[PDB]
Amino acid sequence: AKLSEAELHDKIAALEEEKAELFEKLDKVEEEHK
Amino acid sequence: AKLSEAELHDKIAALEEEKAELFEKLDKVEEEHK
Amino acid sequence: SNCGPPPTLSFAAPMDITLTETRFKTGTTLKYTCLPGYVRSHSTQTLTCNSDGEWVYNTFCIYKRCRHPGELRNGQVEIKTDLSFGSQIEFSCSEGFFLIGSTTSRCEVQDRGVGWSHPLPQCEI
Amino acid sequence: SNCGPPPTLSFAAPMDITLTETRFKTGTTLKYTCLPGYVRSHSTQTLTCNSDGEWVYNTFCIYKRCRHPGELRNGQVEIKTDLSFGSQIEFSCSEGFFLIGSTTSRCEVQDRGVGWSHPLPQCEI
Repeated sequence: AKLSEAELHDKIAALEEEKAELFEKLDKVEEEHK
Repeated sequence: AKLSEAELHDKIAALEEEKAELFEKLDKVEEEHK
Repeated sequence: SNCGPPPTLSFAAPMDITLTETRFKTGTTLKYTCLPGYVRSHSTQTLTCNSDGEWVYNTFCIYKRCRHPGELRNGQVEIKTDLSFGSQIEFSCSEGFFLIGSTTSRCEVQDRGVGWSHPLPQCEI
Repeated sequence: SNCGPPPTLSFAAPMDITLTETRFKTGTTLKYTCLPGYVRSHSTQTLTCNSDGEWVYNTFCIYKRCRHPGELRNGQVEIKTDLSFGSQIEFSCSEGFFLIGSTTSRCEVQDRGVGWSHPLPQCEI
C-alpha cells in the first residue's frame, strides 16, 4: 500500500535490460537451432 | 526537455506487454524449430 | 514417482481442458496460459511432474495494468499503489467544487484486457 | 545493385572489425552490437545490402539508464528529463544549507555500463 516512489524510473530501466536479455536469448536460441 | 509526467506508469505497462510479446515470439520460434 | 491432478493456479489455466486423467506419468509437462487480468512474464508456462511425484512451476504471469485515465478537470487523480489489475485509484475535487460520481475506480478485467471499473466523476460548481 | 561501405551508426558498431572490403555483394548482412551507453531494443542488429545497393537497418539500440542515486540529505535530487545516457540531474539544498560540490550530475559511460559523472554534493550548515 505504498505509491511507487518515482522509482518508476528504476523499474523502467530494469524492464528495458530484461527485454535486451530476452533479445539475446532469442537469437542465441535461433542461431544454434540453425 | 520535459520530465516524464508520472507516466512512468504507462511506460512500465507497455514495457511489460512488449516483454510478453517477446516471450510469445520466443516459444513460437522454439516450437516450430523443433 | 507419479503425479495426481495439478493444483489450480490463481494466475493461469491449462490450455486444453482435456479429460484431466487424475494420474500422470512422472515427467509429464502440462501447458498453461494466463488468466484474464494477467500477462506472461516467463518463457516457460508449464507445470511438470518431477521424480518426487510433485508439480513444479514458476509464477509465469504478472498483473496486466490499466492505462492512466488522464486528468480530472478541476480535481485530482491519485494513484494509491499502481495501475495494476486489482488496484484502485482515487478522485477528489478542488475547494470550490462538488464531486459528482464515484470517488474511486479499479483496474478490472474488461473485454480481453483490463480497464477502469468506474468512469471519472465530474467536478462541478 | 551492390553496396559500398556501410554508414557509421551513432548507437552501434560492427562485430568483426574485418578488412571492410569497400564493396559488398547485394544481400550481404553485417552484424552489429551496441556501443557503450546503449542497449539492445530489437532482435535484428544487422545492416543488409538490398537490391538497390543500399544499407537497410532499424535503430536496434536505445540508451542505457543510470540507477537513481538516492536522496540528498537536507536537499533535493531533481530529474530534468530522465536517467538515460546523456541526461542530467540537478541538486539543490534547503534554505538553511549551503551546497558544497556539484549542482549537477550526468549519466555517462562507466565500466561496462553507465553511472553518474559527479558524486552527490553535501548540504551543510
